[PDB]
Amino acid sequence: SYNHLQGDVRWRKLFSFTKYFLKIEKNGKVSGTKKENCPYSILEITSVEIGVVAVKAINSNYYLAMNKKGKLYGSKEFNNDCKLKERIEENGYNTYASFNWQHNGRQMYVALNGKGAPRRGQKTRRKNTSAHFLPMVVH
Amino acid sequence: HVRSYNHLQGDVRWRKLFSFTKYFLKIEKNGKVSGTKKENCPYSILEITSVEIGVVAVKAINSNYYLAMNKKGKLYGSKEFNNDCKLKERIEENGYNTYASFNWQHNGRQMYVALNGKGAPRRGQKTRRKNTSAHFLPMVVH
Repeated sequence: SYNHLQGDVRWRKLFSFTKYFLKIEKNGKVSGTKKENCPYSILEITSVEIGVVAVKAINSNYYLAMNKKGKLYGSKEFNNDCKLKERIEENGYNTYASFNWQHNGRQMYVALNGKGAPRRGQKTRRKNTSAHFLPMVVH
Repeated sequence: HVRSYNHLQGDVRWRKLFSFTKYFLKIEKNGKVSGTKKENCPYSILEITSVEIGVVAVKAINSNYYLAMNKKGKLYGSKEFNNDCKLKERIEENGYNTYASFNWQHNGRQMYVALNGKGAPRRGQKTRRKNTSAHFLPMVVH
């Protein structure tokens, strides 16, 4: 049984240009999967202010978060790590930066590497293919 | 220092192709090429086969058709492999893919496989590298 913050809700899968769907498993670990069918990849994205979202994995009940040190992790409770900057890019895809945390005046991104692992935020750049996401409507 | 490699061309790849217009590419029972929003349509399962460096053939497995475009720029399904089935597979800066006719250009400019907003096959000649319609992500099928 899931909840959301006050805001504009939409239901999506997030598929990286590294060709993984983002999921958070029952253990709160954040990974990619090739599985088009995976229920831990169904996300509720709610906009709470302009360009600011909280992304929750419905079927595990975790928020996609990133911490000061720049690790992706799953958070049971909403907190400041769960605020993300959603930038609708260029042509056809989105990026998700830490709202709260920078590295050397550089944004830190949610990214899935080529073997489907989460990246350490310090190593990520907006131009990266790992940090690009084609949202796909769930229903 | 010993390259290690992961995306070298050769081995077949079982994929769907997902347009940025938000449809999966299929070829029906009857060789008609279209997009679906359905995540589980068996006509959207493709076999992508490297024929030469820079060139692929795309085959809808469950209808036994190749994806093709003729000289007149018409995107169609083809039961036998021929030169209209040769496609330049190309990866753009942003990281999505384009598929263009190997043989057929128009105004010197190249012609792309493309699905529009209502997921209809686009007219060869009316496509541009730029176009959201002409961008795909392949997704793995198990």
